[PDB]
Amino acid sequence: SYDRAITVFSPDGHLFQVEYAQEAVKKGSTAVGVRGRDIVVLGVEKKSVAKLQDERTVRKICALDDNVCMAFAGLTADARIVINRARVECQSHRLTVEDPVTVEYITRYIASLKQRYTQSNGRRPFGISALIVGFDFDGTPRLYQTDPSGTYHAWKANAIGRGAKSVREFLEKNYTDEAIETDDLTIKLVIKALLEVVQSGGKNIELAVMRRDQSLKILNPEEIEKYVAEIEKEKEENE
Amino acid sequence: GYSFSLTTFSPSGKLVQIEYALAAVAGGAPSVGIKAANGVVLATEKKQKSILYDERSVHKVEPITKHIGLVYSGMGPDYRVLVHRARKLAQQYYLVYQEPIPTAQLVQRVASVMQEYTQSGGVRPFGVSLLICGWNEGRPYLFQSDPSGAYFAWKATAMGKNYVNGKTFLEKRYNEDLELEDAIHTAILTLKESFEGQMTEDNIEVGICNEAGFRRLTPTEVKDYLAA
Amino acid sequence: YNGGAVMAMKGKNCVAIAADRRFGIQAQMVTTDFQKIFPMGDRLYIGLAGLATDVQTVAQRLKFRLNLYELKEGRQIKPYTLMSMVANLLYEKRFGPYYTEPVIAGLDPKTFKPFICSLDLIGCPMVTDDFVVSGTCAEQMYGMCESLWEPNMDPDHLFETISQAMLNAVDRDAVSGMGVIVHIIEKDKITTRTLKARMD
Amino acid sequence: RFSPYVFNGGTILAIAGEDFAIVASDTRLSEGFSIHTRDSPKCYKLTDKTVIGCSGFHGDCLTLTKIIEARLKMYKHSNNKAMTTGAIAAMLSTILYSRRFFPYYVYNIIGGLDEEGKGAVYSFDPVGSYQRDSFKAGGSASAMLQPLLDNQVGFKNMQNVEHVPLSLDRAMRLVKDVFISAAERDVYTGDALRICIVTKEGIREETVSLRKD
Amino acid sequence: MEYLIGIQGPDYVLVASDRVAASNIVQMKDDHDKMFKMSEKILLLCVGEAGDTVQFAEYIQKNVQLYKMRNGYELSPTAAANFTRRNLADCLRSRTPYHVNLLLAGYDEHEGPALYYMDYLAALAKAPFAAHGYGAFLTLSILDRYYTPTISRERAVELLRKCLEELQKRFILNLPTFSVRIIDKNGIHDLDNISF
Amino acid sequence: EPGIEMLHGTTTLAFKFRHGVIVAADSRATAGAYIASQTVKKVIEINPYLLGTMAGGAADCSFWERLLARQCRIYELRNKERISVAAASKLLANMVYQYKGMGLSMGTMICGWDKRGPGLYYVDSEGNRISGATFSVGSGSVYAYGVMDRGYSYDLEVEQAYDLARRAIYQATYRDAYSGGAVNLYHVREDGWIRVSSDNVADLHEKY
Amino acid sequence: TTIAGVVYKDGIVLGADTRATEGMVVADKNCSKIHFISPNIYCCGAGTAADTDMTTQLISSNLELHSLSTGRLPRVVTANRMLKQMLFRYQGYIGAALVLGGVDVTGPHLYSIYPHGSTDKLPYVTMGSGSLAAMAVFEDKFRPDMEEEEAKNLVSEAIAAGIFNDLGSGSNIDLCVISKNKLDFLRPYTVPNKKGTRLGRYRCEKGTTAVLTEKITPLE
Amino acid sequence: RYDSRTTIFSPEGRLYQVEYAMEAIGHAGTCLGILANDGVLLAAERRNIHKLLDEVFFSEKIYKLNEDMACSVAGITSDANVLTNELRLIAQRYLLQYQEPIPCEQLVTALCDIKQAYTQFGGKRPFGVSLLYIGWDKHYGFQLYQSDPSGNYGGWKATCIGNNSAAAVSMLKQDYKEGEMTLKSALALAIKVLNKTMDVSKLSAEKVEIATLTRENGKTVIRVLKQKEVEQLIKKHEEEEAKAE
Amino acid sequence: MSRGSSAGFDRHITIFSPEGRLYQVEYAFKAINQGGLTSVAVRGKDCAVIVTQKKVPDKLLDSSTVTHLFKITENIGCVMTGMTADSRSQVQRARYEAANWKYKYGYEIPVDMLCKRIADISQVYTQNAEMRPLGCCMILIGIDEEQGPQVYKCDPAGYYCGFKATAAGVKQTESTSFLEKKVKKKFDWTFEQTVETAITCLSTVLSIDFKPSEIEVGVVTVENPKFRILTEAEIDAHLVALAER
Repeated sequence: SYDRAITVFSPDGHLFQVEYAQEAVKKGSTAVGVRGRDIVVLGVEKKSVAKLQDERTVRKICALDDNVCMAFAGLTADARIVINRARVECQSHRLTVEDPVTVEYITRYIASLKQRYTQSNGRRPFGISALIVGFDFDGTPRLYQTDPSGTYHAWKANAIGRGAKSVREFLEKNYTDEAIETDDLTIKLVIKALLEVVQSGGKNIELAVMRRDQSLKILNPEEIEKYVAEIEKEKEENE
Repeated sequence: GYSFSLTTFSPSGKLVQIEYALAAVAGGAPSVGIKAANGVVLATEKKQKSILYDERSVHKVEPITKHIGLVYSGMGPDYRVLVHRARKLAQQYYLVYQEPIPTAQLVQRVASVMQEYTQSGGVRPFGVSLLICGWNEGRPYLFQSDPSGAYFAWKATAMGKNYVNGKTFLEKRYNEDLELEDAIHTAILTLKESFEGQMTEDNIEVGICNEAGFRRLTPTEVKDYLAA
Repeated sequence: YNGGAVMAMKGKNCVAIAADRRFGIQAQMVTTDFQKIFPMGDRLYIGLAGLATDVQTVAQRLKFRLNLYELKEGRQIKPYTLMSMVANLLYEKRFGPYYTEPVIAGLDPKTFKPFICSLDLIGCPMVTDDFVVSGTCAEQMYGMCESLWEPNMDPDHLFETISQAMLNAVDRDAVSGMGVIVHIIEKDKITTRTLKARMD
Repeated sequence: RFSPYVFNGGTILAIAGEDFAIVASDTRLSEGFSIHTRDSPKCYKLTDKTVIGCSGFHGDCLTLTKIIEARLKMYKHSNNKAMTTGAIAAMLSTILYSRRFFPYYVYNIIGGLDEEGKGAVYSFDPVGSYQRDSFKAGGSASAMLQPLLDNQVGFKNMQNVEHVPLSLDRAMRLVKDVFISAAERDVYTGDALRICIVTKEGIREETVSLRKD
Repeated sequence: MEYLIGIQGPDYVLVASDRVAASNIVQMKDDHDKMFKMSEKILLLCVGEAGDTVQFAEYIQKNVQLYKMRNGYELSPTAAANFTRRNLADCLRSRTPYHVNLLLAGYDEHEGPALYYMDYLAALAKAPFAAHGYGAFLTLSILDRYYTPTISRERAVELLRKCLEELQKRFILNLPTFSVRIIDKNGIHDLDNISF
Repeated sequence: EPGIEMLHGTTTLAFKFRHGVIVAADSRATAGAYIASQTVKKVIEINPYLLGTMAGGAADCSFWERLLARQCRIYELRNKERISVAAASKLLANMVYQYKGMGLSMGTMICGWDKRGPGLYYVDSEGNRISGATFSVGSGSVYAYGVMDRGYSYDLEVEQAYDLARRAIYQATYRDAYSGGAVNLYHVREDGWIRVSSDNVADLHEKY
Repeated sequence: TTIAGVVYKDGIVLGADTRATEGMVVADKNCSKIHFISPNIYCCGAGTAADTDMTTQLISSNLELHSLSTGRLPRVVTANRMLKQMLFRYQGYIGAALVLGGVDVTGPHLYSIYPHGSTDKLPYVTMGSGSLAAMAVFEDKFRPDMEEEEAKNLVSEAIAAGIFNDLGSGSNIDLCVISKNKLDFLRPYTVPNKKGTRLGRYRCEKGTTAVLTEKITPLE
Repeated sequence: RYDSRTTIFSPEGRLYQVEYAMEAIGHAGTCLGILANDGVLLAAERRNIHKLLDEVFFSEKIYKLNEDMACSVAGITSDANVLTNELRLIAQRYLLQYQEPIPCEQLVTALCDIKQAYTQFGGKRPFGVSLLYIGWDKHYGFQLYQSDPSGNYGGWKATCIGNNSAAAVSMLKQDYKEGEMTLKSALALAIKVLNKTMDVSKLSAEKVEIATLTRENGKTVIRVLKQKEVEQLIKKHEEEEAKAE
Repeated sequence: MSRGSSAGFDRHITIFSPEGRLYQVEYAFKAINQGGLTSVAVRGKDCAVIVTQKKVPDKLLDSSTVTHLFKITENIGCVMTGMTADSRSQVQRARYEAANWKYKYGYEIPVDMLCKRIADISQVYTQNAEMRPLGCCMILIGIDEEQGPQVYKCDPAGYYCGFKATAAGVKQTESTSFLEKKVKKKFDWTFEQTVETAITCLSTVLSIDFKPSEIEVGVVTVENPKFRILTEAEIDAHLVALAER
């Protein structure tokens, strides 16, 4: 196929725009999340170091609301537009159906928008996939992961973007109840997971957790260098 | 390929379509605009191939206000449309603001209006470049409008056929020191340098803009200056 | 309705302008620090009077449009240019009339020439060489100027005369008054003074 | 100026039985103080089982009945089945309310059977708030009619009397008598009488003569 | 109608509202809050035509929360004040019933507390102290006489209590209970209502 | 009347003692001076989760609350769980906020026992949306408020609450010329409202 | 306001006053001078002064650009039609009053534009508040084919009668002469009223008024 | 598989059209900004080799936006004109809506949103321009933002766009300091930068744009540096490499 | 959205050539000569006259219904060359155009202004993507106020000018040559040694002597300014006068 009717079915049916945007997230920076017993960690690398940057602006991690954060991968500006639209919808729900929205509802809204960038020759498909995570109305941990197709599956813990697979089949090989009992080990799994893909050490991996019912707390470059604190956990106790 | 759309850049991020418009401008008629300490003169060539043509049913240099003159180098009808509707813009500016538009905001207007054609698709870029003569608070202004929407202010410039040699000729023959009356003569000299066809009275339309505002030169006056 | 008044008189390369400070809902003062005069340039001010909503609306919208104009032209606006500017803004909302009567006081950015002008509520300038007033107590204020003015006023006398005019006038209007602010635009510096007005 | 509404008069009566639902209306169509015609019925058959009765502004009556016919055909086409009487009532409610800001000046009563085989009468207001009822009168003389219906059908304010169910013959006699009684005090009633008897085996029409004054 | 009041101290703003809504003569909720939580340090007091008040207030609610989440930082009370003034003035020419008289109060880390009077004409005005509703007529005098630009929270509360007692002495309507909150460096603080 | 008055409101009732909410209302359409009907049920079975109330205008109340029923079932499908009382009140208030000043005369009360427990909100034509412990609207609402205020107790036992509702509704219809008909009692117990009874004022007078 | 115009032998001599009356109070002693748009089509107007002014600007613009497109001088009838159709559709709205005059290839012309769009070609019309008195003066003393100075005089007394015999009119007399060749800035032609000498010598004394706060802002 | 009309993906998901747009950026005049502890300074290159040019007034690539910010541009110049007009429009409209100056992040976001939207539904060409932003707000102090036709953007203590830009930043990041970067030292080292990345032609006072952002007395002040200080700095430069040997 | 332009230089008008020459305009120009007709327009000090063939290659036709002189106003007329249908349409267009002119400005449209407006309409076609240029050239005659007669001719390109004498059609180059020769030397042209010379032109350039059934002539005169068409009752007499010399 070529230009017109930008979303055309393939001769077998392989809607080219879909997997074409799918490929867009393999050059996207690798992100990951874990749904823990009472904490949820949201880790992502930034292997475009450009150390003459302001890290504040180039976070991957955005927060949707009092009860939701996310990370993504792919075309950053498109993701920013997604985030703003989702924030608006979340505010509208909290006004009209007033309650803290559940993670599933906002994920379903995201998926509906994402898949409704498939009609209307017009609009082109979005080139992002998201890791929506947050604590519900009840305080249970939740996790949801989508793709440009429009599907909005949920995972125990998943990774997207560059080399996402290797992280995934590291993850089930190590995801267990005696890995999430402690929050420190909970984040340590993510640490090791990106260690498998990071630019050789705790280099520019930005992450934050959301413990139950308080806030999104930015895991920061503390005096201990929170990052390299857990990093050295693995350095000197992985033997 | 990658040179048919106006909507996609080249593999080198380099707009072939605008360049084709530029080449069309180069293929137009010679034109000269000379700034001077007391005015600005615009000169250009009339190419009425047959004497059956009338010079002066239609015109090459068009007034816009008391103190605005336009001249081009390209395909006439594009110039005529742009004049007709830059007039709309200036007339706005006077309607909203009880004072004639300064030349700058006019060339802002015009640059915007042509550029939007470049970035629309399905519409060809305006294949013609423009020259502007103006007089604001009593001091002369000289603008050249690039069909890409670019606009440049020049001490003096020349466009149309063989305009590179014209610009070089101007380089070694103009100074900020000049006045209007000799500016007319030197601009005529510039056109004569690259006229290819033996100046008569009736080949150049001349327009000037001083404190008394922009106004053409009658063919009587063209003869009158060419006498010496 | 809300009440208030503005005024400006010219002079020897010096213009004066003044407006009261009362903000009251049609019978009752709300506060005595309400803004009616607004700076539109280095040496150009506008004073509003009328519905407080239209005052604070026209002022903000003029700030908007004039800032856009300044950035576009890159030059400080002429007083006559601003006059025609505001002459339009009231007019587009013709059948929504902004209930306000602006006045303008300013100088030439090239010569510091004295200049004042006023507008009707839909825009019809009175380019006056001596004075304009607006608001509720227009007639008293006209009366004060019509005698108190004199040609070729040096700035101190100009300030004294505007002070006396407005203090005599607004004292006689029920809905306006309660404090008078005064600005003096001279060729170089700006003086803004507050006046011991009957605060009743 | 121009008045878009006018009161054409007329009275519509419905009674629900066990195997029947009598609808009742005269044909005295008037305007101002003049009789237009003596023979304009105010009860229309919709389906084999449902009969509507309308009163009031007669132009609205015509428009409403024609649009009801149209919607009946639409529903038939869309769902391959005769539209149920209760569905008819709900549809009439919504369609009448569609003109919330320009009301159809019409009073409506629906006569028909349920699909359980029993009689059922729906009463309405000019805007569409309906309710199932065992009996109802609408129109100008509905004021005269209603108390007697309450007294006999509802046995209201009776004492020490068996509440025998209303049989078809008794209902027929009662409706004839109540319109005969109405004809002599109301001005908009008379000149004829149309009676529709909706049963399980179809619809048969009945008509008599009233006071022609 | 109802009654709202704001008092600004050297470093705080104190607000108070009555807690009764009416239909014709009745007071359906005796425990009604007419005062909304704009954001962490900004409180909004609303009154006016029934229906419009809550709708407009929560419209501003969603706007300001969306602003905070879009930017991370916090909207200044002056900025939200002007924003409400615009969102109210624009609707004046296209919403005939939109009566909302407002007292927007809050604190800013830079310029200290700031209290804003807001007539339904959307004519914003700074005030060292202000009030809406009918009872403002009877009370603004008392609030004037015993006011100083500097007042510790204790004298502020006592002056407010004097105001409310004056209402219960003179005002013809029945306003038995009033909600009181104070805004300072440490968020808003709920204060015990004024029962009689 | 050119077909549009529809009501002016007659004698509703609702409160939320510690065994769920009970509601009560009469049944007497007052077409001006002439009764339209004696048997107009005013409690509206929106769903087996939540009960409305007709007052102020018959057609508007019925139509808008039926539309609410559609909307809330849509909500329960999309979210897979029942809508809360507060959310339903919000939906009704937003729906009726438009058409402001066009003649709407709604006076509904939304009642239900959602996850937050008892739920009771007053939603009317002009946009008031307030919760509370005690409510009644209509012409006889004043008499209802009297008797109710003197009967109410959050710890009142269920049967005595029924007695309170019956007494209040009966006194209000006894004074009002515009309220009348048979009284209806609906108890919203734990999940799923339960119809209590539909007794007649004439018999109540003997009982009283 | 009282405006009038005539068609003398070789042009039009418009007349106007300069008393702006905001209500029953003089808005301007020297009202924004009532002559207007681009050459040989000067017009004067009255009514809702603002709209007269801004309508004149609009038509001036729309017609000037037309002429520039033409390369020929505009015609009176052109502006006449434009004013027709614009003072039309906004019928039942503000509109304005106008006296349109000019001297094109077809010689002098003079139409009298009305708010709804009533116009008419006349040798003489009077509009404003004192239009009645001005018309009286004309009908008393108008004879066809007056000379330039004769027409100027005639309009002088025409405006003067309105000045001295009306409440909403009277100030400097303004004359507007347009001919096939020439054009005059008679601004103003003659002033009958002079402000009386101020016998008071108040000479506002310094320090007359107490001042609370004196804030100074040097700029240069 | 095929590229056209700014709305179709290649079988890698990255937009060809915008990547082409970031090629004239590689041809546009070199433009760089430096974030100082107590100011912001910005450099750019003139393509104005022609002596017949005039009217250098007030800028030639430094477009001023609000009361306190200005931007810089590289790419299709008329595209830039439209972008700058639009930027000023929303900046002033934000002020209208809030009576506060636009925070730099908000303005950059609001612009790159439109830039991205032109990489969306439609088909008309995207803006072939990369923008630099210098400004200040009460929230964050001095900030410096880069813009990308893709809508991507970022805060930089130091960045460059234009030809040789990769080399320029390559030297910068081995040269820039954490927070002892004073205005004059930053000027000097920026001039060293521009000298080294500039093409074969000897560096001249007549090819640089130097404009600075400073604060005094509660006001934010932006100047376009006059010539005289430009030869001052450049001759200073040539003599402190007279140290370099 | 729409079918779009076929990809190619000559495939569609909007695309410029490497030298930015509009091919489809040339295609229109050499599409004019379809129909074989060639028209000539000359004007004197008193009259402006336009003459063309009347090809009737069928006598099932009615000579009345076939024509190329279409009165536009009672004062202004025109001639057509090119395909028939687009000429139909532009005749309609200009009739409407001049009527609107008179309605909106109150006086008869000048010839030059009508020509300009028609040229604008033709030009805007060369701007769009599914416009096709109206492949026909249209020539005017009339007396304005003082300039006596004028002759004007727009074209699909939008170019127009005032001509002392002009022609269009197949033998256009030869017509122009003979026109130049005649105009240089003999130039009085009152009414008979006048445009009758252009009839001589048309005959000489085209064929043997004509007899009037093939000729269609319309005139406007300074002393009698109606657009009005002579017949074989008239044109015959003219041409017998011409045959004798």
